[PDB]
Amino acid sequence: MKTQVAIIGAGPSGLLLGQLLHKAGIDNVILERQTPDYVLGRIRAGVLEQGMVDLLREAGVDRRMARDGLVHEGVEIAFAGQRRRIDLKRLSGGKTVTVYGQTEVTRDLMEAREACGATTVYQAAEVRLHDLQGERPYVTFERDGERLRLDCDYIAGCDGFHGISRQSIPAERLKVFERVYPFGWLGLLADTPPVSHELIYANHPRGFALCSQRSATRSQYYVQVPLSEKVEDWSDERFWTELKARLPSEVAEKLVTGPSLEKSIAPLRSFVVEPMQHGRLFLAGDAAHIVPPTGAKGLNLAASDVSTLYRLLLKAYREGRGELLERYSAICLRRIWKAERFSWWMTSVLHRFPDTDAFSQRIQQTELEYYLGSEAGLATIAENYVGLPYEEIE
Amino acid sequence: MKTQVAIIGAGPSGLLLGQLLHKAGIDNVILERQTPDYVLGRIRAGVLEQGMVDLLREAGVDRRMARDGLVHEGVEIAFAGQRRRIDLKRLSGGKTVTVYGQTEVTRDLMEAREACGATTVYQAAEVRLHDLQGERPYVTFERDGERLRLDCDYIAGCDGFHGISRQSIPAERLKVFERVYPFGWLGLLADTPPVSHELIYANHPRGFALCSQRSATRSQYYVQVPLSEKVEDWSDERFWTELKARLPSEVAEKLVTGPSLEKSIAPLRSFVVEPMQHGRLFLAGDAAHIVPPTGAKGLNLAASDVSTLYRLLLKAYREGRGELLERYSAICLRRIWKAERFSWWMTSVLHRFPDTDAFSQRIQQTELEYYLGSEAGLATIAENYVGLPYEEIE
Ligand SMILES: Cc1cc2nc3c(=O)[nH]c(=O)nc-3n(C[C@H](O)[C@H](O)[C@H](O)COP(=O)(O)OP(=O)(O)OC[C@H]3O[C@@H](n4cnc5c(N)ncnc54)[C@H](O)[C@@H]3O)c2cc1C
Ligand SMILES: Cc1cc2nc3c(=O)[nH]c(=O)nc-3n(C[C@H](O)[C@H](O)[C@H](O)COP(=O)(O)OP(=O)(O)OC[C@H]3O[C@@H](n4cnc5c(N)ncnc54)[C@H](O)[C@@H]3O)c2cc1C
Ligand SMILES: NC(=O)C1=CN([C@@H]2O[C@H](COP(=O)(O)OP(=O)(O)OC[C@H]3O[C@@H](n4cnc5c(N)ncnc54)[C@H](OP(=O)(O)O)[C@@H]3O)[C@@H](O)[C@H]2O)C=CC1
Ligand SMILES: NC(=O)C1=CN([C@@H]2O[C@H](COP(=O)(O)OP(=O)(O)OC[C@H]3O[C@@H](n4cnc5c(N)ncnc54)[C@H](OP(=O)(O)O)[C@@H]3O)[C@@H](O)[C@H]2O)C=CC1
Repeated sequence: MKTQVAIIGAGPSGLLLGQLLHKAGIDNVILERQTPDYVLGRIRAGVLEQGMVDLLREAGVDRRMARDGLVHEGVEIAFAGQRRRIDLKRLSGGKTVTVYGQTEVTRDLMEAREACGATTVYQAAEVRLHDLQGERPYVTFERDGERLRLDCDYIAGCDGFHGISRQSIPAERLKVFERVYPFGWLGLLADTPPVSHELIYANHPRGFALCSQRSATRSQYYVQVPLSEKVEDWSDERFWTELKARLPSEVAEKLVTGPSLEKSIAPLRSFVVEPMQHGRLFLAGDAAHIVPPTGAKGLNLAASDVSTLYRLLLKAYREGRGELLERYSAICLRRIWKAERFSWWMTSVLHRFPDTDAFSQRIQQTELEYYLGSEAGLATIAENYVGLPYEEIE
Repeated sequence: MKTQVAIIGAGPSGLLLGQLLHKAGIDNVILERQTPDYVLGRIRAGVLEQGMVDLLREAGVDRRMARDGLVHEGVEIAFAGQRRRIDLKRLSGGKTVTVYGQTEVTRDLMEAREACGATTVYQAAEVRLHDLQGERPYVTFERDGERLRLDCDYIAGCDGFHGISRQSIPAERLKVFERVYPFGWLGLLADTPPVSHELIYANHPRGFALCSQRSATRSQYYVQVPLSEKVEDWSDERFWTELKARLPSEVAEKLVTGPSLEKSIAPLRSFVVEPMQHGRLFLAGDAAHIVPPTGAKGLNLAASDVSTLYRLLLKAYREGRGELLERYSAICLRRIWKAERFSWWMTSVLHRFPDTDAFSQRIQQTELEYYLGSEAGLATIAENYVGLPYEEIE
């Protein structure tokens, strides 16, 4: 097989890059290890930044999101029994966030690709990358029982945190930055209506809790739990009971509990690799970084990497400016680190850390008190929650 | 589940460590991602060092190897039309090498374990490691559809180069050393008798070639090829024809060619991570290092790591000397680097490298000429080929 851009990964990153490239006229092939059903079988809500939403429009895959998505003009933080609203819309000009699951976004993208006939190979096992230093890079993989090879100009590794593209760059050439938090997020999806029309992040002595929603018809809730907790020791009622205890009574009082459609425990962590490229290979999304969910930034960073990479790819092909791709890492990395910072900040002011002393407890309470009570402070959060502006290339 | 030593990997490393531990009386559990058939389905010959052979005896799994293995007292190197024999037996005291496939060794080990009833979980998917810093480490994995947890004292990562145990140590705490050679080994297994009763390593202007044997009834041959070569462009006769061209006519003349039972291209590479442990996790075999096959050292290093780790584990449990495990890495690493050196040396004097000048060509020819023509020289190779002695712990 021969193509211009090889794309490892049919997740939101791969699909989005692939579609954008498709419409620009740049030939591309996506290699996915799993099956269409498997990929689409992973459930996950999503809070999308305006940038992410604009990028999907441009990709021509915004039809359904426009009909089913929920545009939130604000977000809430609760602590010390009170609820404080951060007017995202006003405090940032007019940017907003749109609630539309990742599963749905992925689904929407697979339909757009399946339709236009762009190339996608599923069940592409044992993917391996070659000649990243030369100018004739290629990929090998086994499908339906035979050995295949795919030649290209550049490979975009969008295979996520456990992918192989990052694992294909000489370790020495990369610097890894990471933090593993001492807790995870126990989540419960339900078809019960949301306790609020905007998300609610709650700080509480017993621990962090989150009131969100995957769609208009399903609620998404989270409570922080030690890393050694087993999801099977958390029956629905035990969850619902802990959730209420971490919320202001006014909220826990009007909350509609129900049987959990899905439950699980997701560990929190920060991960950043520098640089995010090697020769003809460029990393995007989870393949290059991980951010704790507290900032609602995983899918969104993935989108900005894609945007930057797409846009630089145009320049390169559509203008023979193949050098501008050297600036890929430095550009994304600047937005990635700012995203890591805001998510690290959100995590620190919202969660209960172990062995924390009286002073730390007071500083945390004061962080929330000052930021939520100041216009400058409320603005730092707003502009970050909606997502910082994408940096122009040239 | 609860056990003393958790073992990730049911390959030669895992199985060997597991059996040895079993006989010592230390409780152990092996978690394997694949199925028994799959593991056993990977075919691979093997040249075992005396140390490896002694370790299998001690493990009580030497019955079949003793009946089917071939003990070679010497090995040959060909170059410039001549054949030079390195009397391994004499030049090293009495140590020898035994030819018995890895597949067979693995098979022999699975039967010994299956029989004694020791614990082994196959199809243990999504393995993940936890609490490596504390003293109550544990492992999580999904089987038959449910989520399981395994507690232990120490985890031994024997999951190979693509395993997850190495990928579970904070990247920053590890230093990686590696070299990727500009060529691979195209191999052809046949049921035709071997052209020689001892292996034949051949240096030749056209490139390296190897005459070996998996068993008494099957031949194993290899020719070096550029990394971009596709196995499908190498029909049996094209292989046989190239093989003969790299051998002294006296050998190629009495060679019995036949249809290839198995063919493939294996890339060569050197890989070493320092240290080879993190808290309660210890790496063994391919999970910590890779050596080019030219030295016949992959399986053998794996065995010496296992020996060292087993022996230190005894001390720890059987004597409360749990500190001696801190010396695991430094001990193995000293033998690993010497093995990397000998394999790197063998590779350099036997293969054709690209863009090599007249001087390099002459030095290589002279390396072979001097070492094979000197008793001191023949000894450096002999003592290394059979395998250097295992370093005592205390
Ligand atoms: C509780 C929680 C909530 C989250 N909520 C949000 C949210 O509200 N908003 C937000 O912005 N982010 C959110 N995220 C993050 C988001 O889920 C990820 O950042 C996103 O999935 C990354 O997409 P990706 O395409 O980069 O990788 P993935 O979605 O992981 O996709 C990678 C794809 O490539 C495949 N692949 C892997 N290995 C290979 C291989 N060897 N060969 C070929 N293909 C391979 C994979 O199987 C997969 O299909 C959340 C995370 C958590 C833990
Ligand atoms: C051409 C060639 C010839 C060779 N010939 C020889 C020779 O003659 N002599 C010699 O000494 N060496 C030889 N070797 C090397 C030898 O094959 C390896 O070094 C050996 O297989 C390593 O064994 P291991 O148990 O460490 O790993 P492996 O055999 O790779 O086993 C690891 C096991 O763990 C499993 N695992 C992986 N991931 C997970 C996970 N996530 N969870 C659970 N389990 C997991 C794997 O599926 C596998 O079963 C050769 C190599 C090459 C390329
Ligand atoms: N995902 C991850 O965690 C990591 C990915 N990588 C990257 O992946 C590649 C790893 O290199 P590598 O695994 O060697 O390449 P491959 O995975 O492609 O090698 C597989 C080929 O090696 C053969 N082989 C391996 N062992 C033996 C043996 N004992 N006897 C005979 N044949 C054997 C295979 O046989 P068969 O098919 O029979 O098994 C097969 O022909 C590199 O690209 C590296 O940069 C590196 C580290 C980690
Ligand atoms: N092999 C390798 O290459 C590597 C291994 N590692 C190591 O592996 C672990 C990696 O950490 P991590 O992957 O997070 O742990 P896990 O692989 O165990 O995390 C899986 C859990 O995270 C959930 N999850 C992930 N994304 C989402 C999402 N968007 N929405 C809802 N739930 C989600 C999973 O859901 P579901 O089941 O639905 O997917 C599931 O509950 C660490 O031990 C690390 O040190 C690190 C790097 C590489």
